[PDB]
Amino acid sequence: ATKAVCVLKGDGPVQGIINFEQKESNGPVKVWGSIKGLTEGLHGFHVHEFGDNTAGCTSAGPHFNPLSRKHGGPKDEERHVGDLGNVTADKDGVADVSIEDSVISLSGDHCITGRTLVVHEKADDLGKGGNEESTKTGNAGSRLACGVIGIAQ
Amino acid sequence: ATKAVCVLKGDGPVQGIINFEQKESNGPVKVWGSIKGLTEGLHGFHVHEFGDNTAGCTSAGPHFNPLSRKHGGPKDEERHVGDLGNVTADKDGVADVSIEDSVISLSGDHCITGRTLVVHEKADDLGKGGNEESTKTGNAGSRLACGVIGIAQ
Ligand SMILES: CNC[C@H](O)c1ccc(O)c(O)c1
Ligand SMILES: CNC[C@H](O)c1ccc(O)c(O)c1
Ligand SMILES: [Cu+2]
Ligand SMILES: [Cu+2]
Ligand SMILES: [Zn+2]
Ligand SMILES: [Zn+2]
Repeated sequence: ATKAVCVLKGDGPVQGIINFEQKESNGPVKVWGSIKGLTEGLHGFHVHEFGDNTAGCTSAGPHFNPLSRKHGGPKDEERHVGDLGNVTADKDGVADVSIEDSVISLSGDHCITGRTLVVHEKADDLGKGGNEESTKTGNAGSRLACGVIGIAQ
Repeated sequence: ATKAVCVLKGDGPVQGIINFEQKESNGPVKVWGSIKGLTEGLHGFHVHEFGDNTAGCTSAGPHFNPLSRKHGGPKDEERHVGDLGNVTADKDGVADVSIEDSVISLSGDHCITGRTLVVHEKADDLGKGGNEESTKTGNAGSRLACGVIGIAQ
């Protein structure tokens, strides 16, 4: 298996730890961990193109989109590679993350390692919001915490 | 051609920002930037194996060493891929980083993206210190600041 990891931090209360594991080359990737400091409800959760945190999470650029598709949800055919949908925080402000995804990878052109994982202010509408921005960002709003995805032991 | 970036964080603050550029995949990598908050003198400067900062800089593991060599300086044949020598801080606590290196890469087996850059407490003796630990770490001591090396625009 191949593994990766991301420590999420920002300017406010949101912080988290996310692990990635890919059992076989080009296979599905398990994504799991925890994020705290969130408002209760859905928060957009995406891999953004650049692993650049120079000026904070803004430096990461748009959703990782090597195939030049429109924004969608993780279970849509029309999605960005980085479109991992939403995480859900409960009234503890904690999102317990447990995802399996078949489009991200830890190698090749779909590789997310060296890019930035971001948790957003608002829900991602998965491209179903009916304004222009829905099919670009999902209307998920600002970036609360982020980190560069790194190679893990 | 290809670019990467690393935000170093670390108490002091020891903080920095380091840029990487490789004009072609078969070619040297320019490494430049600034680190502040340092004590005057040499500080070991290495790429470590893992881009894991789960528990801080310790989680990054040993120097990146894909070829199973002993520790050295960047000019040596016998070196780790991650061996970038020392940065040298003045009384003002600032090290100006300007390195060109032909062993690290931003693509291929020696790719450093997704791994951790670390600035250390003490000087790296470049493998010439005479104890055993010179041949593993250069006796550069603890990890003052680190960050995961990410893909840049
Ligand atoms: C921590 N164990 C992860 C598990 O081996 C696993 C589950 C689903 C996957 O798609 C995968 O690649 C790996
Ligand atoms: C980028 N993700 C590829 C996916 O996990 C995948 C693996 C094998 C296949 O045959 C396939 O059609 C898709
Ligand atoms: Cu996002
Ligand atoms: Cu080091
Ligand atoms: Zn998207
Ligand atoms: Zn070394």
